[PDB]
Amino acid sequence: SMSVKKPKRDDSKDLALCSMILTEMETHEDAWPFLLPVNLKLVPGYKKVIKKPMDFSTIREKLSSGQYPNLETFALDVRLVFDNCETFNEDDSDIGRAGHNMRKYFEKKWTDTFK
Repeated sequence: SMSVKKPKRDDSKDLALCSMILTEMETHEDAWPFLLPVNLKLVPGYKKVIKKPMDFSTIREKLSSGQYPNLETFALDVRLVFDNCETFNEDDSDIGRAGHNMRKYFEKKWTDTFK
């Protein structure tokens, strides 16, 4: 509350460390469904169904231009990519399995870097 604060956690490296995680997600062999925005002209149903499209290149641009206020808003966009994927793709598909794999990969790096 006013003039009463928990000890200051050092967040000075968070930007660099989120960048590193994102590089590791970008270079994963199962990243291909997520590297670029889904083409809303060429994929019937995507525009109407997926209210907030997100992809790795959009996260990279946001990160590089100071549009994440803190490390949690970064994680929310990464998770959005996988939530969207699960919304639109059957589990038993190459893309469906890719999303599950990448979400696991992300959540481990997140825990090991920050928790």
